[PDB]
Amino acid sequence: GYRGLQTQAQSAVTAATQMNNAWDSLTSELETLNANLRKGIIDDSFLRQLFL
Amino acid sequence: MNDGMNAQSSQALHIQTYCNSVRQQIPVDFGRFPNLRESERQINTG
Amino acid sequence: NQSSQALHIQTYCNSVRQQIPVDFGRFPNLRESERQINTGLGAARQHAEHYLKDIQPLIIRNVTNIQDYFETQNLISTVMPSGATKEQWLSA
Amino acid sequence: LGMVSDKAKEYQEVSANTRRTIGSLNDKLIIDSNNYQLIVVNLNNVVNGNNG
Repeated sequence: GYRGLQTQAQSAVTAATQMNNAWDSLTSELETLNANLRKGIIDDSFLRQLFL
Repeated sequence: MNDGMNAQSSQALHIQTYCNSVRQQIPVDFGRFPNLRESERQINTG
Repeated sequence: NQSSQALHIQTYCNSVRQQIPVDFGRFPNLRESERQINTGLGAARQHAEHYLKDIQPLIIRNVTNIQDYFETQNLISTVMPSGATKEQWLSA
Repeated sequence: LGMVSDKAKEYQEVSANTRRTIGSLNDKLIIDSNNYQLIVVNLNNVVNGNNG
């Protein structure tokens, strides 16, 4: 029974690690958009449209 | 760039797996052995 | 379910990288075995790093260039095409 | 754009928060699985002695 529970937890660990990577990716993607945005506000003409 | 990013991505998952696996490594207690008091603590710390 | 040739090697490569060195130090009869194994494992690792870091990438590059080339030169103009000199066709 | 940037920043912070939650969940599961394994080994030892 404990052995079966241990397997269930091991799988849940993989599932959780996956969810952690997913959120980490979303967080990074947001940071990139933020950086892309910020550099476009302190840009006037063509370099603004590039970052945008 | 693609070759380096991919190789790092498989490499990372391999370490990520090894990491969580080591976390599951349970501590052992030589509590029955009086002479292995230091051994148990040393092992636990490591 | 079957893998591409490259992916099969790519998997085998990373797998060999994970091959840990063993010490049969407790076993006196396995002394030569352990050293031999360790050495062979080390060499295999070298083969993989090369395959991964250089070989597969270089192969991809050459193929890509070839792909781009044939893309541009998709079909041979067997006949003198419309409004060109014979010399122009010969040069091309 | 500035408004959108601010909103994204808040969303980014929220994403980091969710990740932390996941991290805690991971640790909790890891600890559970480990304790389970420890019980299994303790039990295995009992039956492996008892059978001598």
